[PDB]
Amino acid sequence: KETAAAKFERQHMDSSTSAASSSNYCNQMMKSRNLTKDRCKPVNTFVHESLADVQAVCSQKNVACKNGQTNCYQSYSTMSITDCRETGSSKYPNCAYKTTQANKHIIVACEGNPYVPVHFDASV
Repeated sequence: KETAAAKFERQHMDSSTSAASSSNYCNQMMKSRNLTKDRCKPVNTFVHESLADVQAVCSQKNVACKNGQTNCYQSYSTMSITDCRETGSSKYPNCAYKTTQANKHIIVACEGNPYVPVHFDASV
C-alpha cells in the first residue's frame, strides 16, 4: 500500500538539492525511489522545491491535462526540476538515464480532500 499523494512524493519530489548537479543523479534517484523495480520507467521528473510550494500548485493556473481531464494545474512560477530519460543502451535491470536540469513551470494533476498532487503531467 501507499496513498496517491505519498507515491507522488516518492516519484516526483526531491527537495534536497537546488539542482541535480552532474550526470549521475537520474541513474541513482530512479533506483533509490523504486522507479526501476519491475521495468525501467522511461521518463520521470523530479521537482526541487518545497512540499508546500508544489502542493500550492493545486490552487494555481487550471489547465487541461494531456489525457483530457480538467484537474491539472500549472505553476505560476518556474521551479527547479530534473528530467530523467531512459537511454537507448539501457537494459533492465541496469537502467540508464540522461539527467537534464532545467527551470520550467510544472503541470500536476491534483485530487482528493485534501486536494493535493497525485500525477506529474508536464513541464513547460
